[PDB]
Amino acid sequence: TLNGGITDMLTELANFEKNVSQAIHKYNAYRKAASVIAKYPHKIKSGAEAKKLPGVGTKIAEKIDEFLATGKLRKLEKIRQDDTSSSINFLTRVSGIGPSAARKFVDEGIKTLEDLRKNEDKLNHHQRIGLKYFGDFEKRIPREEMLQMQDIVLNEVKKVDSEYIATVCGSFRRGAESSGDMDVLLTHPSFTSESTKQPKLLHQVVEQLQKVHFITDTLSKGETKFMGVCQLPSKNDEKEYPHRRIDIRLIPKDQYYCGVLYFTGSDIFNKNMRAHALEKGFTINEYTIRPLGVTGVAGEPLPVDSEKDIFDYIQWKYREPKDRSE
DNA sequence: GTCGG
DNA sequence: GCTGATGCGC
DNA sequence: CCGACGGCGCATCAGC
Ligand SMILES: Nc1ccn([C@H]2C[C@H](O)[C@@H](COP(=O)(O)OP(=O)(O)OP(=O)(O)O)O2)c(=O)n1
Ligand SMILES: Nc1ccn([C@H]2C[C@H](O)[C@@H](COP(=O)(O)OP(=O)(O)OP(=O)(O)O)O2)c(=O)n1
Ligand SMILES: [Ca+2]
Ligand SMILES: [Ca+2]
Ligand SMILES: [Cl-]
Ligand SMILES: [Cl-]
Ligand SMILES: [Cl-]
Ligand code: NA
Ligand code: NA
Ligand code: NA
Ligand code: NA
Ligand code: NA
Ligand code: NA
Ligand code: NA
Repeated sequence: TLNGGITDMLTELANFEKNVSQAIHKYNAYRKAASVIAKYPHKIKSGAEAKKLPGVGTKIAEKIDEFLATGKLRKLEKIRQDDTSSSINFLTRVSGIGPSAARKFVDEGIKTLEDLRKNEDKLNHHQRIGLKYFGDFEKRIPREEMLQMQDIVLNEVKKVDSEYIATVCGSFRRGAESSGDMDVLLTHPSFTSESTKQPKLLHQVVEQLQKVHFITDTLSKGETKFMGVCQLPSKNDEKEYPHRRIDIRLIPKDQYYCGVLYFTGSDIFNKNMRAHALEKGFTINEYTIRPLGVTGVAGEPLPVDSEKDIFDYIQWKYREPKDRSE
């Protein structure tokens, strides 16, 4: 891609700051700069040119100049050659191991897949599952399989109650040729912002997907969010499909449009849209868009009956889901 | 790390 | 138990 | 030690 060298560098720095430095705002600064650079329609030829872009400052511009002159960044050379940093960064790739747990593990001499396997008594249930499917969760899901997964999920939900509507969101809804995992937005008319007229609405669906052996493991589960593992059925004599991560989110039916906007992403698109909302005097979450008062306190929810309405409130031109990718 | 009050 | 902070995650 | 930065679900832990 255009400016791929630079956006790769900034992404690597982003991940180091989050995972090793435990500096989430530096992580976000790097992600923002990488994002604005990725959409820039010219080849960047200096740090100064890049510095004109919002989110690129003095330090990123200096790194861009080094990268453009030399094809590398000395800072990143050093990080890659640091065994500890590399191990910490590696461990965070396991589902359930974050920057804090990774550092603790590495501090105790645990720094490889083999070490985790020999020390499973030190891992919680989530981490054990993350470890068990480590290779599988590293793989992406071809759209072809995402379609079969969709077919399975929508068929089973219908069986439970025809009044449920399930919508596959994330990268899939943005039209990606492959996805990292499956995200299902769920609504039912019994659950709205005014009342929860039936109990166990999410549970019912999870239970049915477990009954048909689609959902194979549970990482976390509450009244509105499920996080687990699933697998397509495979044929005789053939290699199994990898196990896949699945997220299911039950959203109030009357807040569908804020919900689907959130769950379609991308993550950086959402943060950027919410940032723009804030400078326009609104706050957006997965439920509502609200105006801000003088105290910074949000007011009552604004009327919404399309994704576009949310864009209209903040004076953004509508972006189709496919144009919300990085 | 960047931006803005 | 609670509230609030922290750590995991979307 | 200029301080915000997007916003929140679920799980766990500290200090009641
Ligand atoms: N920090 C984040 C992470 C995610 N999301 C939202 C937007 C994402 O699109 C959606 C699903 O999250 P995923 O991590 O599954 O991301 P994607 O589906 O976008 O990408 P992938 O193809 O890696 O699954 O949740 C968000 O608002 N903020
Ligand atoms: N854009 C900036 C830059 C710095 N600061 C912070 C950091 C400083 O410690 C503090 C006040 O610093 P000074 O008292 O030095 O500010 P002055 O305006 O007096 O600096 P100068 O003497 O250069 O005019 O404000 C800030 O809020 N916004
Ligand atoms: Ca996804
Ligand atoms: Ca997901
Ligand atoms: Cl930070
Ligand atoms: Cl767990
Ligand atoms: Cl709300
Ligand atoms: Na800039
Ligand atoms: Na992880
Ligand atoms: Na179908
Ligand atoms: Na199996
Ligand atoms: Na409208
Ligand atoms: Na409109
Ligand atoms: Na949190």
